[PDB]
Amino acid sequence: MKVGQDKVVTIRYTLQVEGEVLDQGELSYLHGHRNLIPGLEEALEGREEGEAFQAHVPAEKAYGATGHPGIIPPHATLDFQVEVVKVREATPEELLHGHAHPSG
Ligand SMILES: C=CC[C@@H]1/C=C(\C)C[C@H](C)C[C@H](OC)[C@H]2O[C@@](O)(C(=O)C(=O)N3CCCC[C@H]3C(=O)O[C@H](/C(C)=C/[C@@H]3CC[C@@H](O)[C@H](OC)C3)[C@H](C)[C@@H](O)CC1=O)[C@H](C)C[C@@H]2OC
Ligand SMILES: [Cl-]
Ligand SMILES: [Zn+2]
Ligand SMILES: [Zn+2]
Repeated sequence: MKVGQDKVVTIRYTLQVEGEVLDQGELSYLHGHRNLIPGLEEALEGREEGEAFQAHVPAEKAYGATGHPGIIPPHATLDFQVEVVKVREATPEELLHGHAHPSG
């Protein structure tokens, strides 16, 4: 099923800024509830389970002028390599809380 509003989505990601890897990992989030930076949620819209893609997110849709000191510099364009690992419906409590819960 496709990534979209009220889906719980699991992604693997690599983050680069100016060709340097800053982070890599995996996470699950509830889509459409401001869990992620808006630029990456936009790029995730309608993606299929199993789909791999790249997203280049301008600072205005990420960490902006401030960045995130210690990780993301000011005015950084974020280059993401993403794999959509899993997509499922959110449970009632996930929807109430506005976040993802583990499955086990
Ligand atoms: C206690 C809470 C910690 C909780 C941490 C986790 C679940 C672990 C999760 C793997 C995050 C990583 O931890 C190793 C690490 O991922 C980064 O390195 C990174 O690659 C990144 O940019 N990602 C992660 C991959 C999805 C896109 C983006 C994101 O949207 O991330 C989201 C994010 C930071 C959004 C902010 C929220 C504040 C807004 O103001 C700001 O708006 C400008 C946008 C993350 C997922 C939050 O939803 C949840 C958290 O924060 C950040 C550079 C710093 C972040 O560590 C903190
Ligand atoms: Cl979440
Ligand atoms: Zn919702
Ligand atoms: Zn909860």
